[PDB]
Amino acid sequence: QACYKAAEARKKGDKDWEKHKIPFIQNTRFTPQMAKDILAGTLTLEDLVAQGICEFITPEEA
Amino acid sequence: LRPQITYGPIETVDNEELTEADMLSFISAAVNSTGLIGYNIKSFDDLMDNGIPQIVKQMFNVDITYKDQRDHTEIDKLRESVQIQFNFTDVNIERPQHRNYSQGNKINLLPNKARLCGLSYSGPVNLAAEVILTAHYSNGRQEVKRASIPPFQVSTFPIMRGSNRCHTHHLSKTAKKEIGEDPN
Amino acid sequence: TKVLLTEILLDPMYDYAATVARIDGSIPMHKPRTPKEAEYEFKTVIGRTPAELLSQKEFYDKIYTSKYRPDFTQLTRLRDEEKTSTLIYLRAYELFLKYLQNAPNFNSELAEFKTYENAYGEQKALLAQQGFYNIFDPNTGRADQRTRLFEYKRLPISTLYDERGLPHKWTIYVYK
Amino acid sequence: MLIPVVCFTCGFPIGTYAAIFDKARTEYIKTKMGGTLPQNIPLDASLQIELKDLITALGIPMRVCCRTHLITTLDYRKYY
Amino acid sequence: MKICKACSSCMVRTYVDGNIIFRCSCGESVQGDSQNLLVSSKVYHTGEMEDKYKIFIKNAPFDPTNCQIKKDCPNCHLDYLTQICIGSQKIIILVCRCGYMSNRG
Ligand SMILES: [Zn+2]
Ligand SMILES: [Zn+2]
Ligand SMILES: [Zn+2]
Repeated sequence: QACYKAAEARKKGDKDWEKHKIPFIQNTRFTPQMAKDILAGTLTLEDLVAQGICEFITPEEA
Repeated sequence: LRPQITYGPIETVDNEELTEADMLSFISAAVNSTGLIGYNIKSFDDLMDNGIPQIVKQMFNVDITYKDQRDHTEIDKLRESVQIQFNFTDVNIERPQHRNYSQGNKINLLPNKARLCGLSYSGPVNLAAEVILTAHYSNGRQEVKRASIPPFQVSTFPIMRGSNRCHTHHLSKTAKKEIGEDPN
Repeated sequence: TKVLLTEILLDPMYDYAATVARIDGSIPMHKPRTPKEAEYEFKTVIGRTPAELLSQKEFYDKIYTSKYRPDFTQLTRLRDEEKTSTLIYLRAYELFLKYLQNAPNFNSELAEFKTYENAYGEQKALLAQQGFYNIFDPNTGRADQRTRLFEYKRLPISTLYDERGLPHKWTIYVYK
Repeated sequence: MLIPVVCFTCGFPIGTYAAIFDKARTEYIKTKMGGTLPQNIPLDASLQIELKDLITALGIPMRVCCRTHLITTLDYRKYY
Repeated sequence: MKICKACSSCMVRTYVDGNIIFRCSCGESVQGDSQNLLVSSKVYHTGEMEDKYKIFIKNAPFDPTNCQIKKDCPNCHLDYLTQICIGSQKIIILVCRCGYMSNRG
């Protein structure tokens, strides 16, 4: 969406069309606190799957 | 259906402190979910509770016909074939048993006794059935005889150690240790 | 008599009951050396004479039952740790005997004692720890992530070609 | 099945301090363990458990072999 | 083939005095006019023709396992494209989720 808004601003003759872009961000939701909860036993793989943090992958889905 | 859940924005997740030693915990979690060989026990338990009963009650319906090869001997000339038809209705598998001395009452059999005595860690298989015999006559009529059988033990099925039908499944780790089993 | 004795002396249940009988002194701490000692140990552990065992049809009803009946309701977590080990041992034997006898209301007690013994095994796992260390990065305060791995970087094209476009051939060694 | 009576390499009498070094070690770990299940201690990635001064307080010298065999030997009582 | 108008069967093709005659097993016979003058054919390099990769090339911008390139899409002005390399001549095609496709397709 930010790419379209930046392009839209450029076609409008604006000089600062580049300031409408945002950086790309990709990350996993696994946190250092989740690692500590695993070692305390209060976080299992079942509720890591239930919270949408990890999922099971089969060689054909891979 | 469309997915309705939403997660917090990925731009606010704080993972800059994550070390590759912290990720090992994830592996730990995985190994704690499946155990190490948990699939073997689960598969054998599925075969015990659901597999063999389904196979016996569904895929082993017998319906055969045979020539009547008798002699004159009254109406036997007028009957040509007999139709044997039966199926099994009840199926179950129990825990391994052994008979103490002779004419005993089938006490339990622990795995260590089976290992030492060269025995078979096999639990009894009990079946029940209903049978229908049809006799076909030359003129065109037929006669049907139906019987129902009380449950009886056909044989013994091998039991995987540590599974549901194992005696070392109702025992604690100390009790497992003290009956000669590897507690770990 | 001989076949019954040979069958039962190889039963793990027999050695477990004999251990429980030895713990509280009901039978001598050594193995039988004479026929009389073996017959006495069998009578005490199995609870029936070998000749009388054939006579009937029960077997598990009278197997030894430990003398001291501690209170296993302190196994509800509530000179305690050695007492805890003693209670775990005695409760395990008592539940083993209950399972053999198909005593009513056993599965719930079995799961309860399974939870108790899982806690006890957690304590033993604490006892079985050699220690562990992590080499920390002084700049950070956690496990070292510094590595000598390869790190890609687009070099200038002048590192391969000259201002006339020809490739470099590093073949003259200069010694000072 | 136990910490050896003597060092496997040089033969210094490690065993005479083994039992003590057992108990003390556990106590020391109980101080540093921290909100983590026992069986997860070798996975914590934040632990700094060092037994150097504990072994030194026993009088055991600074020999690599002796401290190696004292620290690393498995105990059969703790796995059975 | 030729399909019999009576029994919808596959007729057999024969050649008589310079004409194609389709004769069925039910006795019905017809003669093809123009569309039946194709005795045989073959097409080469079937594993790299444009007709093979139509679905893949259409789906390429949406497959997350495809290589991306930092190059502006000239249509929607998105700053990245999906690059694919098909064939033994290594033909490079840049595609976008908006429908843009280098090589004009
Ligand atoms: Zn040494
Ligand atoms: Zn036709
Ligand atoms: Zn586009």
